[PDB]
Amino acid sequence: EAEKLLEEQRELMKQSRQEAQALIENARKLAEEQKEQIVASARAEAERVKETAKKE
Repeated sequence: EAEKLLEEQRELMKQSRQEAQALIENARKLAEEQKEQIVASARAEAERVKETAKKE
């Protein structure tokens, strides 16, 4: 039973380590996505100041 227990913690740990890498990869990708959005929103803003000044 002890031996079976050790092998079960080992398989679980492996699953955890694999999942952990999956989660980090998703986290950068989402992080990147959010940045893209922020950067895009800032560029909309640059257009907006330019138009208003032209108008003024």
